Amino acid sequence: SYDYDLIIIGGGSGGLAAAKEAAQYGKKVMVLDFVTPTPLGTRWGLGGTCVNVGCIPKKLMHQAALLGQALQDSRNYGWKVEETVKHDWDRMIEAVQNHIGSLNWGYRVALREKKVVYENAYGQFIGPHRIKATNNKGKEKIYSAERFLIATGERPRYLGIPGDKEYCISSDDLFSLPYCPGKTLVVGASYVALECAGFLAGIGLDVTVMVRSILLRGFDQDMANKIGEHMEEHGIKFIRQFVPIKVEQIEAGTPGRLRVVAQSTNSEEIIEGEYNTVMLAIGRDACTRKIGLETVGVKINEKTGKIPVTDEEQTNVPYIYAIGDILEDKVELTPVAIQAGRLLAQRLYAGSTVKCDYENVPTTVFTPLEYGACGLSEEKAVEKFGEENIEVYHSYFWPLEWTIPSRDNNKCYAKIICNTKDNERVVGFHVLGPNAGEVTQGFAAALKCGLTKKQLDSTIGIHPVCAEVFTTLSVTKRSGASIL
Amino acid sequence: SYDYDLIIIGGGSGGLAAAKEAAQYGKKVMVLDFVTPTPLGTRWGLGGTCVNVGCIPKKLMHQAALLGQALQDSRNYGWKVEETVKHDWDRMIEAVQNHIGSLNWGYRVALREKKVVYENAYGQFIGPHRIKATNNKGKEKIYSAERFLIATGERPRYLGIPGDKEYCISSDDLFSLPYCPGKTLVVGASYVALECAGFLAGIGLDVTVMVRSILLRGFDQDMANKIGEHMEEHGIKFIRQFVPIKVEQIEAGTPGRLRVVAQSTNSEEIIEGEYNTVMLAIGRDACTRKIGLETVGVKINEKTGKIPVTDEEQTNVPYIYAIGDILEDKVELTPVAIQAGRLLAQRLYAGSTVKCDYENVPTTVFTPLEYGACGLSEEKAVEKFGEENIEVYHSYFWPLEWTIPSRDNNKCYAKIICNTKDNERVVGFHVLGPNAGEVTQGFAAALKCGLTKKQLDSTIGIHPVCAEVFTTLSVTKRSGASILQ
Ligand SMILES: Cc1cc2nc3c(=O)[nH]c(=O)nc-3n(C[C@H](O)[C@H](O)[C@H](O)COP(=O)(O)OP(=O)(O)OC[C@H]3O[C@@H](n4cnc5c(N)ncnc54)[C@H](O)[C@@H]3O)c2cc1C
Ligand SMILES: Cc1cc2nc3c(=O)[nH]c(=O)nc-3n(C[C@H](O)[C@H](O)[C@H](O)COP(=O)(O)OP(=O)(O)OC[C@H]3O[C@@H](n4cnc5c(N)ncnc54)[C@H](O)[C@@H]3O)c2cc1C
Ligand SMILES: NC(=O)c1ccc[n+]([C@@H]2O[C@H](COP(=O)([O-])OP(=O)(O)OC[C@H]3O[C@@H](n4cnc5c(N)ncnc54)[C@H](OP(=O)(O)O)[C@@H]3O)[C@@H](O)[C@H]2O)c1
Ligand SMILES: NC(=O)c1ccc[n+]([C@@H]2O[C@H](COP(=O)([O-])OP(=O)(O)OC[C@H]3O[C@@H](n4cnc5c(N)ncnc54)[C@H](OP(=O)(O)O)[C@@H]3O)[C@@H](O)[C@H]2O)c1
Repeated sequence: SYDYDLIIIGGGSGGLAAAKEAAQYGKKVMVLDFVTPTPLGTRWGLGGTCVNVGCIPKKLMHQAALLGQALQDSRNYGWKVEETVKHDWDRMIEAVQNHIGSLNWGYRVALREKKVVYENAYGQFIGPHRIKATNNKGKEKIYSAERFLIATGERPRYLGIPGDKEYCISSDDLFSLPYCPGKTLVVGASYVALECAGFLAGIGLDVTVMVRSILLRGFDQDMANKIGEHMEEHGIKFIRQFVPIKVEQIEAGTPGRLRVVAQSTNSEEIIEGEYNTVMLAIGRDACTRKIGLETVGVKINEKTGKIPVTDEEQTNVPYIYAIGDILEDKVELTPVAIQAGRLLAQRLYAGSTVKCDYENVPTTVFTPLEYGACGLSEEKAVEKFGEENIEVYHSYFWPLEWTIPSRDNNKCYAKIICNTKDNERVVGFHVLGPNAGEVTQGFAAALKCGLTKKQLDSTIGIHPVCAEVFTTLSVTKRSGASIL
Repeated sequence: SYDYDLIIIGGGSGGLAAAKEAAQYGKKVMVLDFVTPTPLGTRWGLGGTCVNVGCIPKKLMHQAALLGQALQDSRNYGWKVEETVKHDWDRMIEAVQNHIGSLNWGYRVALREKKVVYENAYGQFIGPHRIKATNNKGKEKIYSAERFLIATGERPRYLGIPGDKEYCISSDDLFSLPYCPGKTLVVGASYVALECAGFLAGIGLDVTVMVRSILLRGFDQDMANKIGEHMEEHGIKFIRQFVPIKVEQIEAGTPGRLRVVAQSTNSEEIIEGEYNTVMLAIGRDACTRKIGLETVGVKINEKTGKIPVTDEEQTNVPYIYAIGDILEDKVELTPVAIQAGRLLAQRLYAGSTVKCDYENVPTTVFTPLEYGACGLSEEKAVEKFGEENIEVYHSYFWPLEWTIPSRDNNKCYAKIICNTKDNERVVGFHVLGPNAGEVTQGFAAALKCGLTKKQLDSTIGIHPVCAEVFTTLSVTKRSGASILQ
């Protein structure tokens, strides 16, 4: 009957994971992926947001910046390095792009290998079980399939103000900028804004972050506020409670000069500044509006763009499933998308009954001083169980490696959130320090095991590594005792 | 009435932990700590092995060598740095000793603050409840207490071959060495041996390792072999199955020149080589022989020197307890010493009833490429549960940060051992890669919770970080499938 057993719209994290898992059980699978250019014309290869314009490029630039701090730290350890080393933007972009290009290609090869058909075409539903796919030259073809999986990701959102689409860049553009950004204004104050500002400042640039309200809305504000302070102390300038209303080009160039006009969120005062680059990092929009979901009856939430699904990634229309950043009320991260994609396939074609668990998924914000978390923030814990039933254990720490260079004492921070009414179940894990991701992974598998403060107390730390701090936390926030 | 509620012999990791924990509950406490010099005369302050000649200086040196790699790596990320940077041994040592100084002082101040009496004197039992203390000038005093705690640690072991104590250095000396070691020979093949060899190589010295039998005896041999290959593929030279028999001084200096003569372990072959420094890292001896244990009746293991003890750190003599390295069949690690000390005090003075858990204690070998482990090695597991009931999941992995420098793909390696007869519980965890301590700590807490492979699979990884590799292991050793990248 149908052309394919399964057609996947979108070839990023979720989509490709699902493709390969499906092909393994002998299914006839087709993957559609197309990358609509950026206002400025930026486009990229197979792989999704993470491979081309997210995790991978972000992490590598994070490292270019960390290596800069490494150069400095090397002097007090004996390395005869100059006091000021220069960084080359072009050289860096070329390296990051070579690596990205290698993954574009590897993905392509992995599909050919697993017998998955790849079509570099934009897909959209035209009627029950059928879809139109349009390539770059506009040529079209229609395909049918027993089931469909929607995995289209999202894209950088805009402000809708004069000059935005014309002179600004977003995360889609940054990772391949053909010239050094120069003085930079980054607008927004969550994951993307802070990580990007963080690495831009780390390789030597003049960076300013314009915040509308608070930093990292949704995360523990105690932790967010310390991430903010660390960035301030370390270079990045902030403009608080202001939003840009107009961006104008004082002059074109590589880079040129730009004029940004901003207004208070609680006053009528207005300000203005001059920057070489203005990056917008104010959110991302689900790519669910233009794929013909009406022609096949899939309901979304027309307010947010997200597709509500069952706890098996099934939408209202039964033969159509969705995974990834587009889901409503889930977790927007690469490994979550991969897990959903692999399990989905396993439940469809391998008789599995295991579902993806979106609870206590750990994350790490790659700011100059990394932030790792899993579970509840303190705010959300007090709320869910009651202040009277929450005990918070915390402590500053100083990475051994920092003592010789003699910097940042008592800037790193660890805290766990315990539920008194439940044998002190560790409901929240937060860490601000080097290698936060490496430190958090294992604790996340311990929260899945029901870790209790008692069990944690009885785990012996490894000396001398940062993670050990969690092994001996004794001061509570309630007790009022200092931890400085 | 005795002079003190408790006297601690040893002001290192276990001793100082228990001291502070016991002074917490208002008991009168005294801590005796003395550092008898090395054959070459090296001595140091309060703190113990870790502080002055172990963990701390070791890791800091491991770091000087990681930074060397960071400088190399920095070029492809765009930093304009020289293809080759020179390293100053003096600046490095002077920096490490300035930090050790701080800790010595800090530790003294902590003792003062908790109202703990500190005698920089050598201690030994003389009769029931009584002890003699000798300071540096020979002046002695006698003290009594209701209870005693032995926490004396150990000291580098020597070979007993011509020239060893005369011309060789041990970890006690390396960390304060007043001159760059130059071409170096490291005898031994475990923790100290590989870590030290690893970092002298990392700062640019010619380094060689002489190995009697196998590497890291006791550890997983698959992991051990790989740590080996990594070191070999990254400079470090190995001489296998030989043992030195004579060290002689071709010429004194700073450094001088030495000739080492060694002999095969399975033939009559004999070889010789010239080195500037020869470091012995062949073990450590419990400091339990000269503390007057007979005058008070504490029974030890005459062979090993390790004090046997109850699951409460209590010796044969009721009011005499022991913690730390000297214990027999426990875990010779700083954090374990600390746990025992603190908990011992809690049980004595605070009604606690919690004993120190010596099972599945984690550890990390800080070699050039780090190795973290917790639980059972593969061999150890197969033994205990039967080969037919062990499923091993494993994989190579390539840190994202290494792709741009374009180096060492397929070198890092991860592996877990599951017991199939027990819901595939994770009985063993091993990882060879960067920041292996940071990656291992949390998983050690998961093993404490009875982590099962199924729960591990249900844990979502953090991307892109190395530990995420444990999140998605699907290839079993039994299956035969390849695990390359
Ligand atoms: C700057 C940045 C940094 C990030 N860092 C991290 C991190 O460190 N760790 C982490 O876990 N997550 C990170 N994320 C989030 C991560 O990128 C997403 O969670 C992940 O990419 C989601 O995968 P996906 O499949 O759901 O969507 P995507 O990966 O974006 O895949 C969607 C693909 O579908 C294509 N597509 C869309 N519509 C169509 C259509 N109609 N036809 C054909 N193809 C179509 C798209 O062009 C895209 O290539 C980051 C995101 C950004 C933006
Ligand atoms: C090179 C090296 C690196 C190491 N690295 C690590 C690591 O990374 N992580 C880790 O967990 N462990 C490490 N260890 C092991 C760790 O240092 C020990 O496990 C720990 O120090 C044991 O503490 P302790 O109190 O039991 O004995 P110690 O800490 O050694 O304290 C014993 C003290 O007692 C003193 N003393 C002895 N006899 C007397 C006496 N009669 N009177 C007065 N004082 C006396 C000694 O001089 C010494 O200062 C390392 C060891 C070495 C040698
Ligand atoms: N390391 C990682 O794992 C990682 C890193 C980066 C991105 N990501 C993924 O990418 C997603 C998108 O991140 P994002 O940071 O772009 O957005 P986000 O998480 O939705 O945050 C939007 C940010 O922009 C601000 N903002 C919104 N509208 C604004 C306006 N008109 N003017 C000024 N500021 C405005 C918000 O402030 P208010 O508080 O005022 O709303 C907030 O700081 C993440 O949520 C995550 O799923 C993951
Ligand atoms: N990272 C950490 O936590 C860490 C780091 C360093 C030290 N430590 C602590 O310090 C303890 C002692 O360390 P260690 O490495 O010195 O000793 P060890 O663990 O006892 O191992 C001794 C090593 O020396 C070899 N050897 C013994 N006698 C020899 C001889 N006559 N000639 C040549 N080689 C000989 C052994 O080989 P065989 O196999 O033939 O015996 C073995 O490789 C550890 O067990 C640990 O408690 C911990």
